[PDB]
Amino acid sequence: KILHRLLQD
Amino acid sequence: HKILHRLLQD
Amino acid sequence: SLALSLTADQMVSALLDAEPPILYSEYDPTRPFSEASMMGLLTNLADRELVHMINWAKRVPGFVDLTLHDQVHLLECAWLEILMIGLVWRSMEHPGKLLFAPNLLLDRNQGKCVEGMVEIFDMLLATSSRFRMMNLQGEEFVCLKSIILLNSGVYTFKSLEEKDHIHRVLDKITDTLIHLMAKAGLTLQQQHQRLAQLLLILSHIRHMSNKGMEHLYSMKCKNLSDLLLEMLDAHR
Amino acid sequence: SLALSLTADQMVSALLDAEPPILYSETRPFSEASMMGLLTNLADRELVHMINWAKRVPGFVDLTLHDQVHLLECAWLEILMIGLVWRSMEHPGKLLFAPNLLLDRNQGKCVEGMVEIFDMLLATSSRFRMMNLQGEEFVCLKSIILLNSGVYTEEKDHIHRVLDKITDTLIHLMAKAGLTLQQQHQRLAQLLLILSHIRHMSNKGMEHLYSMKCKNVVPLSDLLLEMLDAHRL
Ligand SMILES: O=S1(=O)C=C(c2ccc(O)cc2F)C(c2ccc(O)cc2F)=C1
Ligand SMILES: O=S1(=O)C=C(c2ccc(O)cc2F)C(c2ccc(O)cc2F)=C1
Repeated sequence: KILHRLLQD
Repeated sequence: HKILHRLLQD
Repeated sequence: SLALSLTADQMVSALLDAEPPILYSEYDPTRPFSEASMMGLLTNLADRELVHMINWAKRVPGFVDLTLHDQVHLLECAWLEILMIGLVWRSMEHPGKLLFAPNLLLDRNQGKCVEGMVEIFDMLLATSSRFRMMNLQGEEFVCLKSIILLNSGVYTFKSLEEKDHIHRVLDKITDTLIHLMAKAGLTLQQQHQRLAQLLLILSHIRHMSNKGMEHLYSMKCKNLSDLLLEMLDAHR
Repeated sequence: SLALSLTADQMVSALLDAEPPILYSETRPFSEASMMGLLTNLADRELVHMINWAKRVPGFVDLTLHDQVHLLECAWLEILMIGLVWRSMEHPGKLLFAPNLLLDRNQGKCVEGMVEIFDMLLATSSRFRMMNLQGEEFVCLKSIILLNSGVYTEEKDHIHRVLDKITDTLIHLMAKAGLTLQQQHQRLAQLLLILSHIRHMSNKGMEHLYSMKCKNVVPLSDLLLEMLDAHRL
Protein backbone atom coordinates (compact mmCIF):
# COMPACT_ATOMS: atom_id res chain seq x y z
CA LYS A 1 0.00 0.00 0.00
CA ILE A 2 2.73 2.43 -1.07
CA LEU A 3 0.30 5.29 -1.72
CA HIS A 4 -0.93 5.13 1.88
CA ARG A 5 2.63 5.37 3.24
CA LEU A 6 3.52 8.33 1.01
CA LEU A 7 0.48 10.27 2.23
CA GLN A 8 1.38 9.69 5.90
CA ASP A 9 4.77 11.41 5.55
CA HIS B 1 -19.20 6.00 -47.66
CA LYS B 2 -20.21 4.76 -44.21
CA ILE B 3 -23.71 4.37 -42.77
CA LEU B 4 -23.37 7.51 -40.64
CA HIS B 5 -22.01 9.22 -43.76
CA ARG B 6 -25.25 8.40 -45.61
CA LEU B 7 -27.76 9.05 -42.82
CA LEU B 8 -26.35 12.57 -42.40
CA GLN B 9 -27.17 13.23 -46.07
CA ASP B 10 -30.66 11.71 -46.05
CA SER C 1 -23.91 32.11 -39.69
CA LEU C 2 -27.52 32.06 -38.53
CA ALA C 3 -26.40 30.18 -35.40
CA LEU C 4 -24.17 33.11 -34.43
CA SER C 5 -27.03 35.57 -35.05
CA LEU C 6 -29.27 33.80 -32.52
CA THR C 7 -30.51 35.32 -29.29
CA ALA C 8 -30.22 33.10 -26.23
CA ASP C 9 -33.97 32.43 -26.07
CA GLN C 10 -33.99 31.45 -29.75
CA MET C 11 -31.02 29.19 -29.02
CA VAL C 12 -33.00 27.42 -26.28
CA SER C 13 -36.21 27.02 -28.28
CA ALA C 14 -34.23 25.64 -31.22
CA LEU C 15 -32.53 23.06 -28.99
CA LEU C 16 -35.78 22.22 -27.17
CA ASP C 17 -37.75 21.75 -30.39
CA ALA C 18 -34.93 19.56 -31.74
CA GLU C 19 -35.14 17.12 -28.82
CA PRO C 20 -35.40 13.46 -29.89
CA PRO C 21 -38.27 11.32 -28.61
CA ILE C 22 -38.11 8.82 -25.78
CA LEU C 23 -38.13 5.46 -27.54
CA TYR C 24 -39.60 2.26 -26.13
CA SER C 25 -37.85 -1.08 -25.73
CA GLU C 26 -38.72 -4.52 -27.06
CA TYR C 27 -38.65 -5.53 -23.39
CA ASP C 28 -41.02 -8.41 -22.66
CA PRO C 29 -41.34 -9.07 -18.90
CA THR C 30 -42.59 -12.61 -19.48
CA ARG C 31 -38.84 -13.35 -19.43
CA PRO C 32 -36.34 -12.87 -16.75
CA PHE C 33 -33.46 -12.15 -19.05
CA SER C 34 -30.20 -13.78 -20.03
CA GLU C 35 -27.05 -11.78 -20.69
CA ALA C 36 -27.64 -11.92 -24.45
CA SER C 37 -31.26 -10.78 -24.07
CA MET C 38 -30.58 -7.82 -21.77
CA MET C 39 -27.66 -6.88 -24.02
CA GLY C 40 -29.92 -7.30 -27.05
CA LEU C 41 -32.47 -4.94 -25.50
CA LEU C 42 -29.88 -2.25 -24.76
CA THR C 43 -28.24 -2.74 -28.17
CA ASN C 44 -31.49 -2.55 -30.14
CA LEU C 45 -32.52 0.51 -28.12
CA ALA C 46 -29.22 2.34 -28.63
CA ASP C 47 -29.27 1.51 -32.35
CA ARG C 48 -32.68 3.16 -32.81
CA GLU C 49 -31.60 6.10 -30.64
CA LEU C 50 -28.56 6.70 -32.86
CA VAL C 51 -30.83 7.28 -35.87
CA HIS C 52 -32.72 9.99 -33.99
CA MET C 53 -29.47 11.42 -32.60
CA ILE C 54 -28.05 11.82 -36.11
CA ASN C 55 -31.10 13.84 -37.15
CA TRP C 56 -30.99 15.72 -33.84
CA ALA C 57 -27.39 16.79 -34.50
CA LYS C 58 -28.38 18.36 -37.82
CA ARG C 59 -30.66 20.76 -35.89
CA VAL C 60 -27.94 21.81 -33.42
CA PRO C 61 -27.11 25.45 -34.32
CA GLY C 62 -23.82 25.55 -36.20
CA PHE C 63 -23.54 21.80 -36.81
CA VAL C 64 -24.94 22.09 -40.36
CA ASP C 65 -22.35 24.79 -41.22
CA LEU C 66 -19.64 22.10 -40.91
CA THR C 67 -18.22 19.84 -43.59
CA LEU C 68 -19.54 16.30 -43.83
CA HIS C 69 -16.22 14.82 -42.67
CA ASP C 70 -16.30 16.93 -39.50
CA GLN C 71 -19.92 15.98 -38.74
CA VAL C 72 -19.00 12.28 -38.97
CA HIS C 73 -16.00 12.83 -36.69
CA LEU C 74 -17.85 14.71 -33.94
CA LEU C 75 -20.62 12.09 -33.85
CA GLU C 76 -18.17 9.17 -33.82
CA CYS C 77 -16.43 10.50 -30.71
CA ALA C 78 -19.54 11.73 -28.87
CA TRP C 79 -22.32 9.24 -29.67
CA LEU C 80 -22.03 7.29 -26.41
CA GLU C 81 -21.66 10.47 -24.35
CA ILE C 82 -24.92 11.72 -25.87
CA LEU C 83 -26.75 8.44 -25.24
CA MET C 84 -25.52 8.43 -21.63
CA ILE C 85 -26.37 12.03 -20.72
CA GLY C 86 -29.83 11.41 -22.19
CA LEU C 87 -30.28 8.23 -20.15
CA VAL C 88 -29.11 10.07 -17.02
CA TRP C 89 -31.53 12.90 -17.80
CA ARG C 90 -34.48 10.54 -18.28
CA SER C 91 -33.57 8.86 -14.97
CA MET C 92 -33.68 12.06 -12.88
CA GLU C 93 -37.08 11.33 -11.31
CA HIS C 94 -36.25 7.66 -10.56
CA PRO C 95 -33.65 7.54 -7.77
CA GLY C 96 -31.57 4.38 -7.81
CA LYS C 97 -32.91 3.39 -11.24
CA LEU C 98 -31.94 3.90 -14.88
CA LEU C 99 -34.83 4.61 -17.26
CA PHE C 100 -33.50 3.19 -20.51
CA ALA C 101 -37.06 3.21 -21.86
CA PRO C 102 -40.43 4.00 -20.24
CA ASN C 103 -40.98 0.23 -20.02
CA LEU C 104 -37.33 -0.61 -19.17
CA LEU C 105 -36.50 0.69 -15.68
CA LEU C 106 -33.45 -1.04 -14.18
CA ASP C 107 -31.63 -0.86 -10.85
CA ARG C 108 -28.02 -1.81 -10.17
CA ASN C 109 -28.77 -5.42 -9.18
CA GLN C 110 -30.28 -5.99 -12.64
CA GLY C 111 -27.18 -4.41 -14.17
CA LYS C 112 -25.14 -7.18 -12.55
CA CYS C 113 -26.80 -9.51 -15.08
CA VAL C 114 -24.10 -8.41 -17.55
CA GLU C 115 -20.48 -8.93 -16.54
CA GLY C 116 -18.79 -5.62 -15.74
CA MET C 117 -21.99 -3.67 -16.41
CA VAL C 118 -22.56 -2.89 -12.72
CA GLU C 119 -19.55 -0.55 -12.55
CA ILE C 120 -20.85 1.61 -15.41
CA PHE C 121 -24.36 1.46 -13.91
CA ASP C 122 -23.23 3.02 -10.62
CA MET C 123 -21.39 5.79 -12.47
CA LEU C 124 -24.55 6.51 -14.46
CA LEU C 125 -26.59 6.44 -11.25
CA ALA C 126 -24.18 8.80 -9.47
CA THR C 127 -24.43 11.22 -12.40
CA SER C 128 -28.23 11.14 -12.20
CA SER C 129 -28.14 11.81 -8.46
CA ARG C 130 -25.85 14.75 -9.26
CA PHE C 131 -28.38 16.20 -11.71
CA ARG C 132 -31.08 15.65 -9.09
CA MET C 133 -29.09 17.45 -6.39
CA MET C 134 -28.36 20.36 -8.74
CA ASN C 135 -31.99 20.38 -9.96
CA LEU C 136 -30.80 20.39 -13.56
CA GLN C 137 -33.20 22.16 -15.92
CA GLY C 138 -34.15 20.93 -19.37
CA GLU C 139 -32.92 24.22 -20.83
CA GLU C 140 -29.55 23.54 -19.21
CA PHE C 141 -29.64 19.90 -20.33
CA VAL C 142 -30.07 20.65 -24.04
CA CYS C 143 -27.20 23.14 -23.82
CA LEU C 144 -24.94 20.55 -22.18
CA LYS C 145 -25.86 17.87 -24.72
CA SER C 146 -24.99 20.14 -27.65
CA ILE C 147 -21.74 21.16 -25.92
CA ILE C 148 -20.77 17.47 -25.87
CA LEU C 149 -21.46 17.17 -29.60
CA LEU C 150 -19.30 20.17 -30.51
CA ASN C 151 -16.56 19.68 -27.90
CA SER C 152 -15.74 15.97 -27.64
CA GLY C 153 -14.09 15.77 -31.07
CA VAL C 154 -12.78 19.29 -31.63
CA TYR C 155 -9.19 18.53 -30.52
CA THR C 156 -9.05 15.19 -32.37
CA PHE C 157 -8.91 16.92 -35.77
CA LYS C 158 -4.99 23.70 -42.57
CA SER C 159 -7.46 24.90 -43.17
CA LEU C 160 -8.73 24.93 -39.58
CA GLU C 161 -11.06 27.94 -39.64
CA GLU C 162 -13.87 25.46 -38.90
CA LYS C 163 -12.52 24.87 -35.39
CA ASP C 164 -12.72 28.63 -34.85
CA HIS C 165 -16.38 28.55 -35.92
CA ILE C 166 -17.09 25.70 -33.48
CA HIS C 167 -15.53 27.69 -30.64
CA ARG C 168 -17.69 30.68 -31.58
CA VAL C 169 -20.79 28.48 -31.31
CA LEU C 170 -19.49 26.98 -28.06
CA ASP C 171 -19.08 30.50 -26.68
CA LYS C 172 -22.69 31.19 -27.67
CA ILE C 173 -23.94 28.14 -25.76
CA THR C 174 -21.94 29.40 -22.78
CA ASP C 175 -23.70 32.76 -23.11
CA THR C 176 -27.01 30.89 -23.25
CA LEU C 177 -26.29 28.97 -20.04
CA ILE C 178 -25.45 32.20 -18.19
CA HIS C 179 -28.57 33.80 -19.68
CA LEU C 180 -30.68 30.98 -18.21
CA MET C 181 -29.02 31.19 -14.78
CA ALA C 182 -29.44 34.97 -14.73
CA LYS C 183 -33.17 34.58 -15.42
CA ALA C 184 -33.60 32.09 -12.56
CA GLY C 185 -32.36 34.69 -10.06
CA LEU C 186 -28.81 33.46 -9.51
CA THR C 187 -26.17 36.01 -8.57
CA LEU C 188 -23.07 36.53 -10.70
CA GLN C 189 -21.04 34.34 -8.34
CA GLN C 190 -23.79 31.69 -8.38
CA GLN C 191 -23.95 31.73 -12.19
CA HIS C 192 -20.21 31.16 -12.54
CA GLN C 193 -20.26 28.42 -9.89
CA ARG C 194 -23.19 26.57 -11.47
CA LEU C 195 -21.62 26.92 -14.93
CA ALA C 196 -18.45 25.28 -13.61
CA GLN C 197 -20.38 22.51 -11.84
CA LEU C 198 -22.25 21.60 -15.03
CA LEU C 199 -19.12 21.51 -17.19
CA LEU C 200 -17.16 19.41 -14.69
CA ILE C 201 -19.88 16.76 -15.03
CA LEU C 202 -18.95 16.47 -18.72
CA SER C 203 -15.54 15.22 -17.59
CA HIS C 204 -17.22 12.29 -15.84
CA ILE C 205 -19.53 11.70 -18.80
CA ARG C 206 -16.40 11.42 -20.94
CA HIS C 207 -15.05 8.92 -18.39
CA MET C 208 -18.20 6.78 -18.54
CA SER C 209 -18.11 6.85 -22.34
CA ASN C 210 -14.50 5.65 -22.40
CA LYS C 211 -15.29 2.83 -19.97
CA GLY C 212 -18.48 1.97 -21.84
CA MET C 213 -16.56 2.02 -25.12
CA GLU C 214 -14.17 -0.63 -23.78
CA HIS C 215 -17.13 -2.63 -22.47
CA LEU C 216 -18.78 -2.66 -25.90
CA TYR C 217 -15.50 -3.44 -27.67
CA SER C 218 -15.24 -6.48 -25.39
CA MET C 219 -18.76 -7.65 -26.25
CA LYS C 220 -18.00 -7.42 -29.98
CA CYS C 221 -14.93 -9.67 -29.61
CA LYS C 222 -16.83 -12.12 -27.38
CA ASN C 223 -20.07 -12.76 -29.31
CA LEU C 224 -24.59 -5.68 -32.42
CA SER C 225 -26.09 -3.66 -35.27
CA ASP C 226 -24.03 -2.58 -38.27
CA LEU C 227 -24.41 1.10 -37.36
CA LEU C 228 -23.16 0.33 -33.84
CA LEU C 229 -20.12 -1.70 -34.91
CA GLU C 230 -19.33 1.13 -37.33
CA MET C 231 -19.41 3.52 -34.37
CA LEU C 232 -17.47 1.06 -32.20
CA ASP C 233 -14.63 0.77 -34.72
CA ALA C 234 -14.25 4.57 -34.61
CA HIS C 235 -12.68 4.19 -31.15
CA ARG C 236 -10.21 1.69 -32.66
CA SER D 1 -12.21 24.23 6.41
CA LEU D 2 -9.37 26.75 6.42
CA ALA D 3 -9.39 26.59 2.61
CA LEU D 4 -12.86 28.17 2.62
CA SER D 5 -11.97 31.09 4.93
CA LEU D 6 -9.19 32.04 2.49
CA THR D 7 -9.08 34.77 -0.14
CA ALA D 8 -8.65 34.44 -3.90
CA ASP D 9 -5.14 35.92 -3.87
CA GLN D 10 -4.21 33.62 -0.97
CA MET D 11 -5.56 30.68 -2.98
CA VAL D 12 -3.30 31.52 -5.93
CA SER D 13 -0.13 31.98 -3.88
CA ALA D 14 -0.82 28.78 -1.92
CA LEU D 15 -1.19 26.82 -5.16
CA LEU D 16 1.85 28.47 -6.76
CA ASP D 17 4.04 27.83 -3.72
CA ALA D 18 2.94 24.17 -3.73
CA GLU D 19 4.07 23.67 -7.34
CA PRO D 20 6.23 20.53 -7.71
CA PRO D 21 9.73 20.81 -9.20
CA ILE D 22 10.63 20.00 -12.78
CA LEU D 23 12.55 16.72 -12.65
CA TYR D 24 15.22 15.48 -15.05
CA SER D 25 15.47 12.23 -16.98
CA GLU D 26 18.54 10.01 -16.76
CA THR D 27 22.52 9.96 -25.17
CA ARG D 28 21.61 6.83 -27.14
CA PRO D 29 18.94 6.39 -29.85
CA PHE D 30 15.58 5.28 -28.52
CA SER D 31 13.92 1.87 -28.73
CA GLU D 32 10.68 0.42 -27.41
CA ALA D 33 12.19 -0.60 -24.07
CA SER D 34 14.52 2.38 -23.61
CA MET D 35 11.90 5.08 -24.18
CA MET D 36 9.29 3.26 -22.09
CA GLY D 37 11.89 2.92 -19.34
CA LEU D 38 12.74 6.63 -19.29
CA LEU D 39 9.05 7.57 -19.19
CA THR D 40 8.30 4.99 -16.49
CA ASN D 41 11.22 6.13 -14.34
CA LEU D 42 10.34 9.80 -14.79
CA ALA D 43 6.65 9.26 -14.03
CA ASP D 44 7.45 7.20 -10.92
CA ARG D 45 9.58 10.01 -9.49
CA GLU D 46 7.03 12.68 -10.44
CA LEU D 47 4.37 10.75 -8.51
CA VAL D 48 6.29 11.19 -5.25
CA HIS D 49 6.24 14.97 -5.65
CA MET D 50 2.59 14.96 -6.74
CA ILE D 51 1.59 13.23 -3.49
CA ASN D 52 3.29 15.95 -1.44
CA TRP D 53 1.82 18.60 -3.75
CA ALA D 54 -1.67 17.18 -3.18
CA LYS D 55 -1.31 17.50 0.60
CA ARG D 56 -0.61 21.21 0.04
CA VAL D 57 -3.73 21.70 -2.11
CA PRO D 58 -6.13 23.70 0.10
CA GLY D 59 -8.87 21.43 1.42
CA PHE D 60 -7.17 18.17 0.44
CA VAL D 61 -5.76 17.52 3.91
CA ASP D 62 -9.26 17.93 5.37
CA LEU D 63 -10.24 14.71 3.57
CA THR D 64 -9.96 11.25 5.08
CA LEU D 65 -7.02 9.02 4.20
CA HIS D 66 -9.13 6.73 2.01
CA ASP D 67 -10.67 9.67 0.14
CA GLN D 68 -7.22 11.13 -0.50
CA VAL D 69 -6.10 7.76 -1.87
CA HIS D 70 -9.17 7.50 -4.12
CA LEU D 71 -8.73 10.97 -5.64
CA LEU D 72 -5.04 10.46 -6.39
CA GLU D 73 -5.65 6.98 -7.83
CA CYS D 74 -8.28 8.40 -10.18
CA ALA D 75 -6.44 11.56 -11.28
CA TRP D 76 -2.71 10.76 -11.19
CA LEU D 77 -2.28 10.39 -14.96
CA GLU D 78 -4.47 13.42 -15.66
CA ILE D 79 -2.26 15.47 -13.33
CA LEU D 80 0.93 14.20 -14.97
CA MET D 81 -0.45 14.97 -18.43
CA ILE D 82 -1.66 18.51 -17.73
CA GLY D 83 1.74 19.26 -16.21
CA LEU D 84 3.51 17.83 -19.25
CA VAL D 85 1.22 19.84 -21.53
CA TRP D 86 1.98 22.92 -19.42
CA ARG D 87 5.76 22.41 -19.62
CA SER D 88 5.52 22.02 -23.41
CA MET D 89 3.68 25.31 -24.05
CA GLU D 90 6.79 27.25 -25.09
CA HIS D 91 7.87 24.34 -27.36
CA PRO D 92 5.39 24.04 -30.24
CA GLY D 93 5.35 20.60 -31.83
CA LYS D 94 7.38 19.10 -28.97
CA LEU D 95 6.66 17.55 -25.57
CA LEU D 96 8.97 18.57 -22.72
CA PHE D 97 8.91 15.51 -20.48
CA ALA D 98 12.09 16.81 -18.83
CA PRO D 99 14.48 19.68 -19.62
CA ASN D 100 16.87 17.06 -21.04
CA LEU D 101 14.02 15.09 -22.68
CA LEU D 102 12.21 17.09 -25.38
CA LEU D 103 10.39 14.83 -27.84
CA ASP D 104 8.45 15.30 -31.07
CA ARG D 105 5.74 13.05 -32.49
CA ASN D 106 8.23 11.31 -34.80
CA GLN D 107 10.05 10.08 -31.69
CA GLY D 108 6.71 8.93 -30.30
CA LYS D 109 6.72 6.25 -33.01
CA CYS D 110 9.47 4.44 -31.06
CA VAL D 111 6.63 2.91 -29.00
CA GLU D 112 3.57 1.34 -30.62
CA GLY D 113 0.33 3.17 -29.85
CA MET D 114 2.32 6.07 -28.38
CA VAL D 115 1.73 8.29 -31.43
CA GLU D 116 -2.01 8.74 -30.86
CA ILE D 117 -1.45 9.85 -27.26
CA PHE D 118 1.41 12.13 -28.36
CA ASP D 119 -0.81 13.89 -30.91
CA MET D 120 -3.53 14.48 -28.31
CA LEU D 121 -1.02 15.90 -25.82
CA LEU D 122 0.50 18.14 -28.50
CA ALA D 123 -3.00 19.32 -29.44
CA THR D 124 -3.77 20.30 -25.84
CA SER D 125 -0.50 22.24 -25.58
CA SER D 126 -1.31 24.20 -28.73
CA ARG D 127 -4.75 24.89 -27.26
CA PHE D 128 -3.14 26.31 -24.11
CA ARG D 129 -0.87 28.39 -26.36
CA MET D 130 -3.79 29.75 -28.41
CA MET D 131 -5.63 30.60 -25.19
CA ASN D 132 -2.44 32.04 -23.62
CA LEU D 133 -2.95 30.01 -20.46
CA GLN D 134 -1.42 31.68 -17.41
CA GLY D 135 0.32 29.80 -14.63
CA GLU D 136 -2.24 31.03 -12.11
CA GLU D 137 -4.98 29.44 -14.22
CA PHE D 138 -2.93 26.25 -14.67
CA VAL D 139 -2.52 25.57 -10.94
CA CYS D 140 -6.27 26.08 -10.52
CA LEU D 141 -7.07 23.59 -13.30
CA LYS D 142 -4.65 21.00 -11.91
CA SER D 143 -6.17 21.21 -8.42
CA ILE D 144 -9.65 20.97 -9.97
CA ILE D 145 -8.63 17.72 -11.66
CA LEU D 146 -7.43 16.37 -8.31
CA LEU D 147 -10.70 17.06 -6.48
CA ASN D 148 -13.17 16.48 -9.32
CA SER D 149 -11.95 13.40 -11.22
CA GLY D 150 -12.81 10.92 -8.46
CA VAL D 151 -15.65 12.80 -6.75
CA TYR D 152 -18.44 10.58 -8.17
CA THR D 153 -16.76 7.23 -7.47
CA GLU D 154 -21.02 15.09 3.50
CA GLU D 155 -17.36 14.70 2.56
CA LYS D 156 -18.40 15.35 -1.05
CA ASP D 157 -20.14 18.60 -0.05
CA HIS D 158 -16.76 19.80 1.24
CA ILE D 159 -15.05 18.89 -2.04
CA HIS D 160 -17.80 20.68 -3.98
CA ARG D 161 -17.49 23.80 -1.82
CA VAL D 162 -13.72 23.74 -2.34
CA LEU D 163 -14.38 23.29 -6.07
CA ASP D 164 -16.65 26.35 -6.01
CA LYS D 165 -13.81 28.17 -4.25
CA ILE D 166 -11.43 27.45 -7.14
CA THR D 167 -14.07 28.64 -9.62
CA ASP D 168 -14.22 31.91 -7.68
CA THR D 169 -10.42 32.03 -7.89
CA LEU D 170 -10.38 31.48 -11.67
CA ILE D 171 -12.99 34.21 -12.20
CA HIS D 172 -11.02 36.47 -9.85
CA LEU D 173 -7.90 35.93 -11.96
CA MET D 174 -9.73 36.76 -15.20
CA ALA D 175 -11.22 39.93 -13.70
CA LYS D 176 -7.71 41.02 -12.71
CA ALA D 177 -6.52 40.55 -16.31
CA GLY D 178 -9.09 43.04 -17.61
CA LEU D 179 -11.57 40.60 -19.15
CA THR D 180 -15.21 41.61 -19.37
CA LEU D 181 -18.06 39.71 -17.72
CA GLN D 182 -18.86 37.88 -20.96
CA GLN D 183 -15.18 37.12 -21.57
CA GLN D 184 -14.91 35.73 -18.02
CA HIS D 185 -17.54 32.99 -18.19
CA GLN D 186 -16.58 32.23 -21.80
CA ARG D 187 -12.94 31.67 -20.85
CA LEU D 188 -14.04 29.76 -17.74
CA ALA D 189 -16.04 27.42 -19.99
CA GLN D 190 -13.21 27.04 -22.52
CA LEU D 191 -10.75 26.06 -19.79
CA LEU D 192 -13.05 23.52 -18.12
CA LEU D 193 -13.99 21.87 -21.43
CA ILE D 194 -10.30 21.03 -21.90
CA LEU D 195 -10.52 18.91 -18.75
CA SER D 196 -12.83 16.57 -20.66
CA HIS D 197 -10.08 15.95 -23.22
CA ILE D 198 -7.47 15.56 -20.48
CA ARG D 199 -9.69 12.87 -18.96
CA HIS D 200 -9.98 11.25 -22.40
CA MET D 201 -6.19 11.29 -22.81
CA SER D 202 -5.73 9.73 -19.37
CA ASN D 203 -8.15 6.91 -20.16
CA LYS D 204 -6.31 6.21 -23.42
CA GLY D 205 -2.98 6.45 -21.61
CA MET D 206 -4.29 4.16 -18.88
CA GLU D 207 -5.18 1.50 -21.47
CA HIS D 208 -1.71 1.83 -23.00
CA LEU D 209 0.15 1.27 -19.73
CA TYR D 210 -1.95 -1.80 -18.91
CA SER D 211 -0.88 -3.29 -22.25
CA MET D 212 2.79 -2.75 -21.42
CA LYS D 213 2.26 -4.29 -17.98
CA CYS D 214 0.91 -7.41 -19.72
CA LYS D 215 3.46 -7.29 -22.55
CA ASN D 216 6.15 -7.22 -19.82
CA VAL D 217 8.51 -5.15 -21.99
CA VAL D 218 9.75 -2.91 -19.15
CA PRO D 219 9.36 -3.61 -15.40
CA LEU D 220 7.05 -1.04 -13.84
CA SER D 221 7.59 0.23 -10.31
CA ASP D 222 5.46 -1.09 -7.46
CA LEU D 223 3.86 2.31 -6.84
CA LEU D 224 3.16 2.70 -10.56
CA LEU D 225 1.63 -0.78 -10.61
CA GLU D 226 -0.58 0.08 -7.63
CA MET D 227 -1.79 3.28 -9.32
CA LEU D 228 -2.44 1.28 -12.49
CA ASP D 229 -4.28 -1.57 -10.75
CA ALA D 230 -6.69 0.94 -9.19
CA HIS D 231 -8.41 1.38 -12.58
CA ARG D 232 -9.88 -2.15 -12.39
CA LEU D 233 -11.64 -3.95 -9.54
O1 LIG E 1 -23.54 1.74 -20.49
S1 LIG E 1 -24.82 1.13 -20.95
O2 LIG E 1 -25.31 0.22 -19.84
C1 LIG E 1 -25.78 2.09 -21.34
C2 LIG E 1 -26.00 1.92 -22.61
C3 LIG E 1 -26.90 2.75 -23.15
C4 LIG E 1 -27.85 2.26 -24.00
C5 LIG E 1 -28.82 3.10 -24.51
C6 LIG E 1 -28.85 4.41 -24.14
O3 LIG E 1 -29.75 5.26 -24.60
C7 LIG E 1 -27.93 4.90 -23.28
C8 LIG E 1 -26.98 4.10 -22.78
F1 LIG E 1 -26.41 4.51 -22.24
C9 LIG E 1 -25.27 0.92 -23.09
C10 LIG E 1 -25.23 0.39 -24.27
C11 LIG E 1 -25.40 -0.98 -24.23
C12 LIG E 1 -25.38 -1.71 -25.39
C13 LIG E 1 -25.19 -1.06 -26.58
O4 LIG E 1 -25.17 -1.77 -27.71
C14 LIG E 1 -25.01 0.31 -26.61
C15 LIG E 1 -25.01 1.05 -25.45
F2 LIG E 1 -24.91 1.91 -25.51
C16 LIG E 1 -24.53 0.35 -22.19
O1 LIG F 1 0.99 8.92 -22.39
S1 LIG F 1 2.45 9.04 -22.07
O2 LIG F 1 3.15 9.07 -23.40
C1 LIG F 1 2.80 10.29 -21.23
C2 LIG F 1 3.21 9.84 -20.07
C3 LIG F 1 3.62 10.73 -19.16
C4 LIG F 1 4.76 10.47 -18.47
C5 LIG F 1 5.24 11.38 -17.56
C6 LIG F 1 4.61 12.57 -17.37
O3 LIG F 1 5.08 13.44 -16.51
C7 LIG F 1 3.49 12.87 -18.06
C8 LIG F 1 3.01 11.97 -18.95
F1 LIG F 1 2.26 12.22 -19.38
C9 LIG F 1 3.18 8.52 -20.06
C10 LIG F 1 3.56 7.66 -19.17
C11 LIG F 1 4.33 6.69 -19.77
C12 LIG F 1 4.88 5.67 -19.06
C13 LIG F 1 4.64 5.62 -17.71
O4 LIG F 1 5.19 4.58 -17.04
C14 LIG F 1 3.83 6.58 -17.08
C15 LIG F 1 3.29 7.61 -17.82
F2 LIG F 1 2.88 8.11 -17.47
C16 LIG F 1 2.79 7.96 -21.18
